[PDB]
Amino acid sequence: KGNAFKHKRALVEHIIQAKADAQREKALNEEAEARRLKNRAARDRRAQRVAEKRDALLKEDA
Amino acid sequence: TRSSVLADALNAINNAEKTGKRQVLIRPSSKVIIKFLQVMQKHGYIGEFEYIDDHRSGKIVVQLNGRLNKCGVISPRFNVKIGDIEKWTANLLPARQFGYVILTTSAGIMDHEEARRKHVSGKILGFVY
Amino acid sequence: SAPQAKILSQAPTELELQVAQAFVELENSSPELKAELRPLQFKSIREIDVAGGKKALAIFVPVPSLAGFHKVQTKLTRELEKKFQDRHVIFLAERRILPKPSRTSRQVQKRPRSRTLTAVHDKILEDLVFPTEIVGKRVRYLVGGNKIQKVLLDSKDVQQIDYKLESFQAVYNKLTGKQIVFEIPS
Amino acid sequence: GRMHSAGKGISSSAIPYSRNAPAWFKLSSESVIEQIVKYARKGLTPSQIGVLLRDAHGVTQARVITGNKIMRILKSNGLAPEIPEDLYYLIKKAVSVRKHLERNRKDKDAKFRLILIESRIHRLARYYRTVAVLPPNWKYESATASALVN
Amino acid sequence: VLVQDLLHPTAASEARKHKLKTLVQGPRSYFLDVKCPGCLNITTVFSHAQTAVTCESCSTILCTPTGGKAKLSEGTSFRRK
RNA sequence: AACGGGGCCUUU
Ligand SMILES: [Mg+2]
Ligand SMILES: [Mg+2]
Ligand SMILES: [Mg+2]
Ligand SMILES: [Mg+2]
Ligand SMILES: [Mg+2]
Ligand SMILES: [Zn+2]
Repeated sequence: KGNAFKHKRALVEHIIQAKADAQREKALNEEAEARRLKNRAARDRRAQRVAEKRDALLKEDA
Repeated sequence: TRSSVLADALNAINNAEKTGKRQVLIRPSSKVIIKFLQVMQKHGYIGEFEYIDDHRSGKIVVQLNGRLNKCGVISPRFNVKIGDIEKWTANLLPARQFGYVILTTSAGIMDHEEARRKHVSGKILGFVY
Repeated sequence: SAPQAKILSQAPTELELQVAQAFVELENSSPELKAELRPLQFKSIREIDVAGGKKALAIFVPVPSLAGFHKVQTKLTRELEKKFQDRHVIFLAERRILPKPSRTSRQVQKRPRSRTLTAVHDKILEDLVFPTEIVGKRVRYLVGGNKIQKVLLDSKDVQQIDYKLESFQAVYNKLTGKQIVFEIPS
Repeated sequence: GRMHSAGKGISSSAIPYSRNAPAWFKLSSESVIEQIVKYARKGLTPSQIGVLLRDAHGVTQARVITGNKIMRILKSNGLAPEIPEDLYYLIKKAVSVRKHLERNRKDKDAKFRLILIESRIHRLARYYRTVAVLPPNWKYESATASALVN
Repeated sequence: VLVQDLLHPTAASEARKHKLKTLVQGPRSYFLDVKCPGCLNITTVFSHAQTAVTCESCSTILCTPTGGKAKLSEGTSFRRK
């Protein structure tokens, strides 16, 4: 109603392209949201590498 | 806002020693203050200075021996050709005999004569006499 | 598992090992002086001449372990200094120093401020004194141009270093080539 | 001196000379952070977190004894807010100065004071945009701002 | 007042000066250690208290905040370190 | 001996 779209085609070609936008950034906040729990895990698996042999070496040296 | 930090220093130096005081409190402390203060003290125009450590940029205390007419600064720090040091030195120095135009070369801080022997040059900084 | 040659690392040497076997004797007394002293080990050791009637003993450390080396420290240096006399015991840090890049040193990997030369030297004079947190500092620029960094030590419980000031002064000279003087509040 | 007023006043906080300690503390830094996020998950601004920590819990500074600084702590724990409290309180104020201005449009001082607060907001946001903490679009706007508080 | 010692000034004049005006700016604030009227548990309270600090359980009032050092309440103890 | 130019070592 603000005369945004010349004809019916330019309205769908905008709608289509619009969905192709927010679903292009839904997949960026999927893939770039995945490496965050990769490095809250792979980085906190290294917290049980360094802390489970220090737990042991306090006990394992008697 | 405080924009030179060096000129704020050489003023306080120049001020008190022209009012008769022997000692001056400088702040903050640039490493460029220090290198200037060096060439000053080593050429006699000032005494010995002691850096002070804050957890800030730090202060200085300079002992004044008298005998210093003016320490000063050229802002902006011009680019200076080599042949154009002669036309600076003739300008602000009291006589061709003594006095020091102190530049900043790529070799680092020095006076105009020390520059002349090395055959270097750079931006201008200040003066001492 | 060999207790005697594990605790160090390169191969050698007869003095570095001698100081190691001294920890071993301190590793058996009481239950808690063993397993707590157990994990704390050290890298190599230097011995440099002090102008007094003694010498300085520098114990380098991998520096995660200054966390626990500090927890004992004075406990050891009220002991290891009885073990070895005519010698002064210090606990240092082997922390690396990355130089200042221009051209002959090139192409990135940054330079965090710890690992910086000047910032590192200020952490050696923090670890030469280890107790007695410094309450202030300053630096004299000479009339010959040279420097004396005047380290202003605390007062409360300074007696542990109250003598070795030469040995701290001699350490920083055999490292940095520039000098030191200490002092107190009057 | 002052940016938007006449005063030159220097009233401030003067931090001691120590890079470690005080000795009397003995409070085990990991216990401190828990108390920080105990307050933060309860939604207290890092400015006012160190207000209670320094007072009630006897922390000279979070800078030392935690190794890290409060909002730079909250950030590492994922409690980092949307906009910094710098802008936030600036907006939080300007909004109320406009709401009060909607009832009084012959109150010209607030109209003039509005321009001061708003200019600060845009200058802060430009900085925050420059150093990337804010999305390069952003751009605080009047009638969408009462959402940034509520 | 012509030549003097800036490096080694007296603490008689330096301690009546301004917090920022000492040769190295010092904090003029301290830290108490406090109890209740009836309780042994020791609170660590800052000399100038903007918050009104509680001693934990039984919700007490240790100090009411002021434009300056907190105004403590009636009676309780303090130790300056 | 005043000064100038070119390289080593010092955690580079
Ligand atoms: Mg369209
Ligand atoms: Mg001012
Ligand atoms: Mg103005
Ligand atoms: Mg203005
Ligand atoms: Mg400040
Ligand atoms: Zn209570």
